[PDB]
Amino acid sequence: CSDIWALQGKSTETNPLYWLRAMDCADRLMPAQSRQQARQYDDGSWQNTFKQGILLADAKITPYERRQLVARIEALSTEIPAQVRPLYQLWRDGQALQLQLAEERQRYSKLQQSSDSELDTLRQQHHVLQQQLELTTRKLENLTDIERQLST
Amino acid sequence: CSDIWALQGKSTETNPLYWLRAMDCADRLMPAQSRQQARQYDDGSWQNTFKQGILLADAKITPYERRQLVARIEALSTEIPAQVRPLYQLWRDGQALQLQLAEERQRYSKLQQSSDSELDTLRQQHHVLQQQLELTTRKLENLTDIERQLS
Repeated sequence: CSDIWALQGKSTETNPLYWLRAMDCADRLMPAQSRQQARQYDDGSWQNTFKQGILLADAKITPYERRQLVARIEALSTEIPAQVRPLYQLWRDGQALQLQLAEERQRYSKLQQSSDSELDTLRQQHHVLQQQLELTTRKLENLTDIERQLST
Repeated sequence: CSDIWALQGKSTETNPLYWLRAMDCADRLMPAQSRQQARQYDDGSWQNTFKQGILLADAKITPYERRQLVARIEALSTEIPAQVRPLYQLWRDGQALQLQLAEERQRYSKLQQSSDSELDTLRQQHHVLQQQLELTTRKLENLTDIERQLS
């Protein structure tokens, strides 16, 4: 399961059972191991690119880094063997859904942000107005009471 | 790409290539044709539950429908052959993520509602007060003017 990463050749590249074992092995690795193992596959081939994507997927990577990975492998979508495509597609879909999840997380916090600064601003003005109204009202009452008493 | 759903046996059910094909053959059916196939595999065995999952997954189902489909397959994870486990996990995770995206979509609409609700209520309460201050100021400016006439 450590020797699986070093396998190359057409009989491996085109082999869905190989990639499935890779994905399996990837999931047994701690984030730091994943990153270290991934550094060894820099050659820029689709095989290495795909391996990098598999290893780094659960390596506690930023939504930005993930978007970078997905982009690199999607650019070599034509290079993925016909036997592998269905497996690749399933994996790629998972990554796409995690990026959509990242967006929706960001989009939510943005709404939580702007709507809270709006509320805090308005409730600030409302308190200021509550105070302004009390003072003016009390003045009016006070003068009115004096003027009522004076005229009688 | 047909009768693939019919194929059963130990040889078949431990071949990730079979299930990987089933997933490829599920993505070629209309929701009606999927539901018809899905109805034929309802005995509650892991083979059947998994086939059902694969068939309904992309058969234009609702988040509610999925939140059920998800709970079923996650339960029979222990009966899945080791060879097939990584393929199942990958497929399960896809469904779980779709459910998570649905919950967040609803979460975003829940906050967009209650944020607009709070800001509408307070904006109205603020409007009522601004008017109240406008009326008070005038009544005050009346008494001011009257006493500052000497006529």
